[PDB]
Amino acid sequence: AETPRTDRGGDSIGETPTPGASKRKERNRPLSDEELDAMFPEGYKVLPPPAGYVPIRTPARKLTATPTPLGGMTGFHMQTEMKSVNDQPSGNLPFLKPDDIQYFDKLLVDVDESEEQKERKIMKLLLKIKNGTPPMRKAALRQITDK
Amino acid sequence: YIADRKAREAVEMRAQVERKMAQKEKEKHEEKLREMAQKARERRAG
Amino acid sequence: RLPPEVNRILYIRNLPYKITAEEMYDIFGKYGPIRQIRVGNTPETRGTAYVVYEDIFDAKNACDHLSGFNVCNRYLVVLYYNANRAFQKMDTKKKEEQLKLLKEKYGI
Amino acid sequence: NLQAQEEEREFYNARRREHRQRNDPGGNNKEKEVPAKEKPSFELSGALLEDTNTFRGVVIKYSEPKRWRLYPFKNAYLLGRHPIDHPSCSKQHAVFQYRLVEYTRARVKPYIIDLGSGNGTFLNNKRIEPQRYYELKEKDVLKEIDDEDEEEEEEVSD
Amino acid sequence: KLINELNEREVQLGVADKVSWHSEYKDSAWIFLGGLPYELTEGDIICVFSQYGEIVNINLVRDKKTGKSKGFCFLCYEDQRSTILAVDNFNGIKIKGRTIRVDH
Amino acid sequence: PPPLLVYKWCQGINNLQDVWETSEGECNVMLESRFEKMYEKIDLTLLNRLLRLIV
Repeated sequence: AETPRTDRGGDSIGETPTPGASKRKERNRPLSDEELDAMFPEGYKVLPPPAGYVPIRTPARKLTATPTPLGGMTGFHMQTEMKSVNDQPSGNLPFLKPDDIQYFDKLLVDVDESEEQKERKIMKLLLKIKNGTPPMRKAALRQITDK
Repeated sequence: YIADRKAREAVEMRAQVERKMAQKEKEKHEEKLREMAQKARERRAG
Repeated sequence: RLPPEVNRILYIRNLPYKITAEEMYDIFGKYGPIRQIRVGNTPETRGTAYVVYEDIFDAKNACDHLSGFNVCNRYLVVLYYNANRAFQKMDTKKKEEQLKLLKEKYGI
Repeated sequence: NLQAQEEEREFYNARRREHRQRNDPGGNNKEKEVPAKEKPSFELSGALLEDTNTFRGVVIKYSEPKRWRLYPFKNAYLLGRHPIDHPSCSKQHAVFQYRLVEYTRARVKPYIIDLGSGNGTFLNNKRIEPQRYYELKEKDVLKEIDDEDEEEEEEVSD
Repeated sequence: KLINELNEREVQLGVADKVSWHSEYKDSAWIFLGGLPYELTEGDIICVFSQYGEIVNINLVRDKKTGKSKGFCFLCYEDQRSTILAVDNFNGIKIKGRTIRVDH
Repeated sequence: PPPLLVYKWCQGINNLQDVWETSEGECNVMLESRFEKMYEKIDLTLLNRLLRLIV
């Protein structure tokens, strides 16, 4: 709790810093690697591929103006011709809207049967509550009540 | 099935041919244009 | 002239397990400078990645042209990544030093 | 009987009007009604990239006559000092707004317009006066007096 | 803010013209623009609201001593249908970050 | 629409180069026909390879 309130004080103070600066002079404000580690969930890695491709990313700003003013185009050739994809299969798994994938992606992968990760994995019964037939919603609802 | 395999192969070969004949042309065009530009700058100097 | 829900972060999927960050930086590097990019190295998250740009409109042109764009045999899933959700793994702190700095240097 | 009332009135523009209506700062030189990109005007010409009309830029550093890059005009463009201006220029003499290059319709034609940069700008080493669109023809040169750089224009052919 | 929801109950129910509540007046040009930004001035608001008509004369209330706007203006057009158009149209508008209000 | 096609067809004929000139013994031939059984004689196996060239 003292930490909770400590956060609001810092929040208002940064508001006074930014607001003040304009007088002295949004969501697009540049970010820090701890702030970067703050957003994304567990289990991901940061990559450099090169130092050189990274220098391309740094020149990219300057080259977003520069290389957009330069030669470029795309074309296709006529030639004869694998196609993987995932819905939510198991037995049934009522359908996923194209956005909801972000939430339910963990259910899509078929890796199965090896603790908590299996409780989150089995907790996708939510999906059965959200979308599905009314009976699936009923039975799912009870099953999650008793659990 | 044989006709399809050999046919696809042949058309592929013809494709790398057309591409190979294309790139030389592109570079010839860029060199030509660069020559025109250098001549233009020289005419700008004098 | 933009929908509010889109954000500088894009969730990208339908990736191979062999895929190289060279192709990543090259391809995605069209629209703008990369803030950075993460890739799942973990058993479930392998095949997924997150891209973050210095500007949103970068990402907007990205999902515009990169929509269902192809790599290898695959058509990548390109979505605007959500916010909040799982955050509090990290904390709010370390504001004191930087704020003391801006209060020191410029004196404001 | 010096100043009857101390306030009176204005009847004048407001900073938030012109501000909000043009922002990258606020900018000048809002595009005229005609402006249209050159590629789509090559589409109404029925021209694939082979026979299409694309204006490429050519650089020569004014002291030494080539390419630091080469620039397409096809993708108007704001020529300025560097962030606001799209066509950033390292030249220290360029005002924060130096000039602009707008393709207009009279046909799809290139145009250069000075923003009234303090120094000016030289065209073929011959300056133009501010505040009018001046058509450019191929091989023309841009840098008002001797200018760290030079520029040339080329249509794509041969 | 309440206006726009009255125009929605007027359009949704099929009010059909002359029973419109702009017929409440018929006698009045002068319009009320409140919630205006303080940087604004005569020539400005004239330039924005001459869109829907020709404004004859506007008195914007500006505090007598300090000589700055109190934040609102009473305006007068040459045409009433310009007033009907302006109240029914120009309302709920953003100016300099703040949404102005208009009414007869 | 089909009748407009008929019109495009007639004026298409009449706009041909020297179409009606019989001076040197030129001869015009109109030919109309059907493919008789066409649907019924399509071969599925072949049709598969033919579609593989398209989609």
